Amino acid sequence: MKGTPSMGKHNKGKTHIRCPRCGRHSYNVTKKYCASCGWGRSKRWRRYNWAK
Amino acid sequence: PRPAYRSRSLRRVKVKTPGGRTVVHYEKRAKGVPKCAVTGQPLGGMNSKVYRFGISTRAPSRPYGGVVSHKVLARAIRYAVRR
Amino acid sequence: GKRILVQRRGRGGSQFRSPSWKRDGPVRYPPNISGRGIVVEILHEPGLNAPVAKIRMENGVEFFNYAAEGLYVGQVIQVGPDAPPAVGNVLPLGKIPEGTMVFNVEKRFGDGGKFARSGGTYALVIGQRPEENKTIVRLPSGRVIEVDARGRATIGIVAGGGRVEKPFVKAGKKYHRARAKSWKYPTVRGKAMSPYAHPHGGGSHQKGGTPVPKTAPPGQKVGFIGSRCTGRGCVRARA
Amino acid sequence: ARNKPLGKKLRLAAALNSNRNPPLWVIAKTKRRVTRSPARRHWRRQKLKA
RNA sequence: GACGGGGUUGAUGGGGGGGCGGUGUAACCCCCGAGGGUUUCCCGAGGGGAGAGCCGGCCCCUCCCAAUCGCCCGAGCGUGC
RNA sequence: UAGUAGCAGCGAAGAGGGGUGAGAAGCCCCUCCGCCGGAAAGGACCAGGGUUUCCUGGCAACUUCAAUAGGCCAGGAGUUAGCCGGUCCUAAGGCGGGGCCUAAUAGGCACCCGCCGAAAGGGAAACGGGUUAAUAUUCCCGUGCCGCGGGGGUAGGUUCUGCGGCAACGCAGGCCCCGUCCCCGACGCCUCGGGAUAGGGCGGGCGGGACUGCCGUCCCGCUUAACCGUCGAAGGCCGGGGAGUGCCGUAAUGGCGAGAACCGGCCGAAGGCGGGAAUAGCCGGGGGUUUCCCCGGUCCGCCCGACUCCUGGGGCCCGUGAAAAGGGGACGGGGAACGAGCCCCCGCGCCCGUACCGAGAACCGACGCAGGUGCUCCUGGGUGAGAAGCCCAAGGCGGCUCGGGUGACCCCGGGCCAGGGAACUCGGCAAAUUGGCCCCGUAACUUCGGGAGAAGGGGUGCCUGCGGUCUUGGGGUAUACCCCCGGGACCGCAGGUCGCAGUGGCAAGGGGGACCUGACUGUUUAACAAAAACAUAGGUCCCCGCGAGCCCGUAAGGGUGUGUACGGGGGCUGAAUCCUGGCCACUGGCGGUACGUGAACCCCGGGUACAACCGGGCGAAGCGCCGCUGAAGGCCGGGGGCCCUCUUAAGGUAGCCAAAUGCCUUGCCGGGUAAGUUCCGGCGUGCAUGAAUGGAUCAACGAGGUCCCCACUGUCCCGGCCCGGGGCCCGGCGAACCCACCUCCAGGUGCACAGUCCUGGGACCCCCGACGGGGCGAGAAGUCCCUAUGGAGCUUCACAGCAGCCUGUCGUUGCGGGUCCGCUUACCCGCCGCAAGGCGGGGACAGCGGCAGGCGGGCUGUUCGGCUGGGGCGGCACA
RNA sequence: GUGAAGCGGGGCGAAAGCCCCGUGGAGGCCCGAAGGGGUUCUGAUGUGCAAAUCGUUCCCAUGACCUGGGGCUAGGGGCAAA
RNA sequence: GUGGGCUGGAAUGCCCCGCCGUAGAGGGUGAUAGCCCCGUAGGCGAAACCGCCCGUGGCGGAGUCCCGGGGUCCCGGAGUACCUCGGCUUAGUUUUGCCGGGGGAACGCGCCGGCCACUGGCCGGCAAGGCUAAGCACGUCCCGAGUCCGAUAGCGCACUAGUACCGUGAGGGAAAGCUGAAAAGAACCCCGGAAGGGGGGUGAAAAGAGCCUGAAACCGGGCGGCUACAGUGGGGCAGGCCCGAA
RNA sequence: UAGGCAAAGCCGCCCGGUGGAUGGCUCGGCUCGGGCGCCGAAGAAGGGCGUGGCAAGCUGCGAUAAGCCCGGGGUAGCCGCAGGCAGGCUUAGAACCCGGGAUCCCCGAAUGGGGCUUCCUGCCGGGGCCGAAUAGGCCCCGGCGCCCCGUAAGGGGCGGGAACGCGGGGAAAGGAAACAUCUUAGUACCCGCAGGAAGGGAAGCCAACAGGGACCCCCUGAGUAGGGGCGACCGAAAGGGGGAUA
Ligand SMILES: [Mg+2]
Ligand SMILES: [Mg+2]
Ligand SMILES: [Mg+2]
Ligand SMILES: [Mg+2]
Ligand SMILES: [Mg+2]
Ligand SMILES: [Mg+2]
Ligand SMILES: [Mg+2]
Ligand SMILES: [Mg+2]
Ligand SMILES: [Mg+2]
Ligand SMILES: [Mg+2]
Ligand SMILES: [Mg+2]
Ligand SMILES: [Mg+2]
Ligand SMILES: [Mg+2]
Ligand SMILES: [Mg+2]
Ligand SMILES: [Mg+2]
Ligand SMILES: [Mg+2]
Ligand SMILES: [Mg+2]
Ligand SMILES: [Mg+2]
Ligand SMILES: [Mg+2]
Ligand SMILES: [Mg+2]
Ligand SMILES: [Mg+2]
Ligand SMILES: [Mg+2]
Ligand SMILES: [Mg+2]
Ligand SMILES: [Mg+2]
Ligand SMILES: [Mg+2]
Ligand SMILES: [Mg+2]
Ligand SMILES: [Mg+2]
Ligand SMILES: [Mg+2]
Ligand SMILES: [Mg+2]
Ligand SMILES: [Mg+2]
Ligand SMILES: [Mg+2]
Ligand SMILES: [Mg+2]
Ligand SMILES: [Mg+2]
Ligand SMILES: [Mg+2]
Ligand SMILES: [Mg+2]
Ligand SMILES: [Mg+2]
Ligand SMILES: [Mg+2]
Ligand SMILES: [Mg+2]
Ligand SMILES: [Mg+2]
Ligand SMILES: [Mg+2]
Ligand SMILES: [Mg+2]
Ligand SMILES: [Mg+2]
Ligand SMILES: [Mg+2]
Ligand SMILES: [Mg+2]
Ligand SMILES: [Mg+2]
Ligand SMILES: [Mg+2]
Ligand SMILES: [Mg+2]
Ligand SMILES: [Mg+2]
Ligand SMILES: [Mg+2]
Ligand SMILES: [Mg+2]
Ligand SMILES: [Mg+2]
Ligand SMILES: [Mg+2]
Ligand SMILES: [Mg+2]
Ligand SMILES: [Mg+2]
Ligand SMILES: [Mg+2]
Ligand SMILES: [Mg+2]
Ligand SMILES: [Mg+2]
Ligand SMILES: [Mg+2]
Ligand SMILES: [Mg+2]
Ligand SMILES: [Mg+2]
Ligand SMILES: [Mg+2]
Ligand SMILES: [Mg+2]
Ligand SMILES: [Mg+2]
Ligand SMILES: [Mg+2]
Ligand SMILES: [Mg+2]
Ligand SMILES: [Mg+2]
Ligand SMILES: [Mg+2]
Ligand SMILES: [Mg+2]
Ligand SMILES: [Mg+2]
Ligand SMILES: [Mg+2]
Ligand SMILES: [Mg+2]
Ligand SMILES: [Mg+2]
Ligand SMILES: [Mg+2]
Ligand SMILES: [Mg+2]
Ligand SMILES: [Mg+2]
Ligand SMILES: [Mg+2]
Ligand SMILES: [Mg+2]
Ligand SMILES: [Mg+2]
Ligand SMILES: [Mg+2]
Ligand SMILES: [Mg+2]
Ligand SMILES: [Mg+2]
Ligand SMILES: [Zn+2]
Repeated sequence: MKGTPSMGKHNKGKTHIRCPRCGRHSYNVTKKYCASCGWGRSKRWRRYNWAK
Repeated sequence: PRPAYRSRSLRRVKVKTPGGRTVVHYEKRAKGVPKCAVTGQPLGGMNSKVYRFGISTRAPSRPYGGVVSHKVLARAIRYAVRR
Repeated sequence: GKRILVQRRGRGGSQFRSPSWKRDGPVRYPPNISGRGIVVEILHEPGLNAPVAKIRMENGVEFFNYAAEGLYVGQVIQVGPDAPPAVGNVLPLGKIPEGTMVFNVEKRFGDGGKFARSGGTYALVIGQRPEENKTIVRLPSGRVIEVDARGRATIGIVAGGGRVEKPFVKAGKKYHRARAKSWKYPTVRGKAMSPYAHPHGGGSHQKGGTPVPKTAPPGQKVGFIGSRCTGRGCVRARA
Repeated sequence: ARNKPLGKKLRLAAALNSNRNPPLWVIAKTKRRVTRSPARRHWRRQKLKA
């Protein structure tokens, strides 16, 4: 059930929406901050040195 | 508004129109009537069906009106006259 | 991963917490009640172990107390040092005569009541030691303690006694009770798990554990925890 | 969805405005060098993450 | 694919007529029918008589229709031991 | 490979004629045929999708085939709101500022403040008809409603109060501001009486339609929104009354001097009816033109009736079934001289959503995917217990997007099969039997509930009459009974009669005996395990009096806890019933006077111009030692004479057994079979059974594992024939696996199992179908096994280490009096307070930081050698 | 479908009581659609319709029941009728 | 120099004749250009904005400046120096720096350092307060260079590349250059439903917009050899048929 | 007997189809050297959305939207990549380049408050509109963040930048042929904070009785002393020569 049948349940929900600061589809609506730029939890822009 | 009609919060009323169609009208349920502050029973004179807030209801012509029943008022007055 | 169930409880996850929003309020003495009041309601409170009385004082202050057995709606109760030791009255402990059954006993004045609050329980006033403002009471467990003589207790026994004598005949019945409480229901035995999940988990013939010392760290301190003894011999030595 | 927020609706509008191939006179002007647009998409295949 | 039969100088398939066979007695008509009602000329499940009726990837007979019009394959010559 | 597989299977499908067009089985129109119809299919619609919607045009690509079609392509267009939703409110919860914590933050949050948090909860106000290619409670017509504000009139007011009624309560009930209180908002599940409406039906009427062999039947229309008014069943209440020879009742429980009957009244649903409103809509008949006008009907009388709406009664809970915005009322305080909740009239109502799909082609699954999401919410007639199945409406579909021919084998899915009846097989697997309803009847056992649909026997269609029990209206003196007429439900009797078959299709239990096992319902390895595993109610033990116990956090602090021993936490056992033996040696835990040992600090001595350094003293927990503890982890044998005795303590009790536990072993004796390694019943020095490590134990229950019996059958003897789809052939689309090259047979040889080498034997070559013997066939760097000075996870009596807890010490640590007493102001704990600070308790303790010892697989890192007729055990052939 | 507590009537009887019939409507009750689950054929499929499906036969189906939306718990950590 | 002749569609090439050079770095132009053009050597230049340097100007202070004498009076940096314990670190070793717990100075007649501690001598200094140009690191960016690569290379990207696109997300991420000197981009006729085909044109050449060259695998056609009584590939010898121009 | 003489099939060459190798080309890359060096509440960087007559992307720009004004350079053409169809602009001096201005939507430190949708919404002050109205409602413009300095007026910090710099927190893999001290490494990475550079810098110094004379960076001292299961391996300083000099 974990494969194709369970993919059927990804048709209606969401974890992220578009972020007003960076524009990516990365704003976690439940956590209320952006997974990409950190908007909503960090006034500084999130970017780590381990990322190229 | 469709899941809102799947809940039973509104009455489902089936009605025929002058055009010959049978439709469903989703209508509000009645609000609860005023109750006695002591016994919790509905107060006389104010237990008419009301379907929205903001409608003035006339209380009976008695001290403390639509707050307690006549039975509670009379007993409380009897206690105070003695005391 | 590897943290055992007792260790996960302390994180305060939803499945371990008390749904206290299901109740009207804490059952405790307010700090400044005095005079006469009226029992205006007697209510079932979800998750509690006794019926609760709503009391209205003359100055309009309302508070919840556990209902004394025999208390009735409309009864006039008295609060304070001048109150006679009648059932439902709230008295300072230094004023309660010896040999009196009391409940909801404060340990220090103003803590709201700490002891003998479950249904059917009571505390006995054993003695008075007023030269240091202490009252001696026997608690439901049989332990004898000293309490602040200025603290408050209620006269009588807690209502709702005998609840536990009737069996919870089905699993479903305890399930509904647990949902009003904080208990995790149901429980899995330690020896029914694999070793990563419990000290008792594991072997081909699973076994319980011998007692751990009081100094054992969390995650090790399960089973018998620094027990004085176990079995029927411990009960016999207890007596 | 039937009930849209305007901000999402305006991003959908932008994708609708951009979803089209270069005009035929652009193909002529560039000697058939420009014939496709990267914004060209089909509603069933290339999904917007709107 | 092949094989076998016929191909108008012909009964090869169909049609039509006949034989033989399967099922079970159609329609119409006449009689009986427990009982009831516009009283005994109506209703009524059903039974009987005469007639079977339907059907055949089988046989015979009969040119009525169709086996037509057509499209192809095909040896032929040299040389040496 | 190969013009090959697939384009079958999941219970629908096409055909004729015409038109368009270069071209038509497939596009458009009609006719015929079929499928759904409580729905893979009709009606609505959330999320998600985002233009897929609509119009015009088109066919390079796209659609498992075709195409003139299209969710495709090109061009154009389309979504209209005070009353529909958002918006507002709070829920579980979340975020931000302050503060506290932090090396620090973008990390934490008990506290203070604010805000966010529901397109299914709460919550202002719109309905009907018409219109478009495409929007429709949004546009248009008609008729309204809500909020806020204003004008006029009126009641009322203008020191002071509204009037009526015994009362319940009734009635236009003045105006502005402020406060407080109460109520509504505001609530579960089960069950049963009552009232309606939607819908359905029957008889008559008017209009229209269907059919033609006979009859004359069959079908359709006959509708009525929101809103205004009025009426109001149950229930509750008021007045009179004043009852025990009782009296009044219900579907059921029942009610009454704690006030019954009875009489009169008050408040009071859904909904009815009038107004709206026939002028609309519908049906029928006409005339226009571009959707307009005219004419006729739109009726009479009954019945059923919800899953929709309303109401009341009863029961259940160790379960009690949200909150707030908002609203209503009352009770008060203040102000003005005016002025309403009534009537007429005027004004204003922003912002965002609104197309379409909503799924066997618009969502997710790479797809136009038999899955998943959503059958989420709704559904007419006949049969029927039924929202079952089957058939048919309303409405839709023939697009679960290949067509045709043939009628070999073989495969998949179905039907039937003489005689026998489990002889098949690990095994009755599969198949078959049984099957509904009514009557009669029903055993052992049992926890007295059950077992039970036990088992077993009988009946069942159609037709013709005659009855009964009710129900619903109307008419009879007529509220029940009785008579007459119309409709509805259910039950019975007599007679006639047909079939092989009457629960005739559809639908629809095979049954019985016994053992093991888990009491039961429940849960589980998403993708090989559904179980005897987990859980469970019940039993029992332990830690704990709350400033606790246990747990989380670096900390601030937190969970249990809005709690308090009838409680929180931690083990083990696993319903009930009869029971639960002996053992404290071991491994643990806990308690303990003395003694030995036991760290840092400290003290004394030596040493050092000072130190380093050396010796001693004191000595906490702990350990040693002594005790307790088995419903702690568990253990329960010999020898000797009920007694003694040995080994790490005791020496297997009650019971139970070749056990899911017995090797020997197909144990021995019975049962059952013609024949029984399984099964059942007994036996028991039992390799190696046994008591909450649970023993014994089967009532009830079982998709548990097993044996026997009846019935039954294509399981078999033993195979045959038939049906649908694959198959085969034709048309169209058109892959993949695999592939050094590519291989007739025999006997040898060879890295010991050759297509290719040797010696023989054969073969005219090519093509089709089939199969699965070979190609050590294809798939996958073998998981088995070993090796590597490779991992991971888990364990502990491994080597180490770190937290956590306990214990001493240094500091916090102050003040009086003689190591002791006291004190409070430090510090800690709780209450009140916004804070300031107050109250109470503890108190130089505790708590906290550093240092030191102990316990410490709770957690971290690692090591777990080699040789070896494979590894392992052994040995050391390792010096 | 069964028919607990409770409540009527009748019969036997000396008392207690016992028996029959009815009423009543309890239950992690029973048969069985929807819905949920996933036992068998070790059926079909197994370059699939599908990287877990389909048919058939089954288990539960008033409750420890099934299901939408919102919320909380995060990696040596969570959550676990295990 | 756009000079004469030749080839060529077109010359920057070849032959002959001239010229500049402080300029023969390099590029473009119908093929290879010192002199055709841009440029190069070299020289000149800014309304406005910005930067650097120089001269000059305005002002403020308590003599704070230079030299000599006198002093022996006053000042001169604290939880610091130092001791001890734990820990991180350092080459720092009985001896580096620091942090934390505990203890904790002196004062110029003093204090600190001189590789274990102390004592004496000698030598060197004045911690525990603050600032400081220049000379040094880097590459988003600008300029220059090159025994670097040349479209599967070189940055992932020579191009409508951090793009299309993939994942809930953190993140991940391609393929893809070339007509010709000039469009002279194929008129016109016939056929086809159309894509298109034939004829006929343009050009030096179809190089034809699917555009330079156009390999192999692979497939079609033609030609040579073999082909249904003979088991395959490779080598040598002998022969048949076919090719054998350079 | 062989030839005429041929099936399916095999080999070779030529032509064609397919394919896109090779070769040539290069407005791209890479490496090295030199320069230059901060932007932001006067609202940045980044993002979203819009913007062209026919315009989808890129580029530019911001409702004044491939652009507006002034000046200088540049003279006759122009309307970006981008070779089309139109219509215009420009000798009253355009295009283009350089300097200075104007405009500059929404989100963004984002700063009135929210934000599950880059959009919504409050109060106050001023203005406009609907309206009989001065009511009521609707709309427009401006102010309204936190923490601070300052008597106040007023002022400051916040976010970004390819790398480089300063302070703190801080591994493991691997190596040692196992492994723990150790190393890897004060590295990766994380948190904080600056500048065009940062940090350092003016003797409680180094030396040895002879004398140097702030600091940083380069060459050396030197893999020396020293640390280290004294193993693997780690590793200075003074002094000397320079850059520069305060
Ligand atoms: Mg998974
Ligand atoms: Mg979520
Ligand atoms: Mg709602
Ligand atoms: Mg409601
Ligand atoms: Mg709970
Ligand atoms: Mg297990
Ligand atoms: Mg463990
Ligand atoms: Mg342990
Ligand atoms: Mg164990
Ligand atoms: Mg999709
Ligand atoms: Mg096939
Ligand atoms: Mg069907
Ligand atoms: Mg079809
Ligand atoms: Mg049908
Ligand atoms: Mg049905
Ligand atoms: Mg549907
Ligand atoms: Mg369409
Ligand atoms: Mg169309
Ligand atoms: Mg399209
Ligand atoms: Mg809100
Ligand atoms: Mg529509
Ligand atoms: Mg009728
Ligand atoms: Mg009843
Ligand atoms: Mg719509
Ligand atoms: Mg399909
Ligand atoms: Mg129809
Ligand atoms: Mg076919
Ligand atoms: Mg048979
Ligand atoms: Mg047999
Ligand atoms: Mg056999
Ligand atoms: Mg079976
Ligand atoms: Mg059937
Ligand atoms: Mg079980
Ligand atoms: Mg499984
Ligand atoms: Mg399974
Ligand atoms: Mg169990
Ligand atoms: Mg028990
Ligand atoms: Mg035990
Ligand atoms: Mg025991
Ligand atoms: Mg025994
Ligand atoms: Mg037994
Ligand atoms: Mg035995
Ligand atoms: Mg057995
Ligand atoms: Mg034993
Ligand atoms: Mg056991
Ligand atoms: Mg045992
Ligand atoms: Mg047992
Ligand atoms: Mg079960
Ligand atoms: Mg051999
Ligand atoms: Mg081979
Ligand atoms: Mg074959
Ligand atoms: Mg291998
Ligand atoms: Mg492997
Ligand atoms: Mg080795
Ligand atoms: Mg202390
Ligand atoms: Mg301590
Ligand atoms: Mg370990
Ligand atoms: Mg070893
Ligand atoms: Mg070995
Ligand atoms: Mg060995
Ligand atoms: Mg049940
Ligand atoms: Mg299986
Ligand atoms: Mg199978
Ligand atoms: Mg297959
Ligand atoms: Mg069932
Ligand atoms: Mg020149
Ligand atoms: Mg100094
Ligand atoms: Mg590249
Ligand atoms: Mg190339
Ligand atoms: Mg070419
Ligand atoms: Mg030659
Ligand atoms: Mg040939
Ligand atoms: Mg920008
Ligand atoms: Mg903001
Ligand atoms: Mg900054
Ligand atoms: Mg490395
Ligand atoms: Mg190593
Ligand atoms: Mg290793
Ligand atoms: Mg500098
Ligand atoms: Mg500096
Ligand atoms: Mg180092
Ligand atoms: Zn963001």
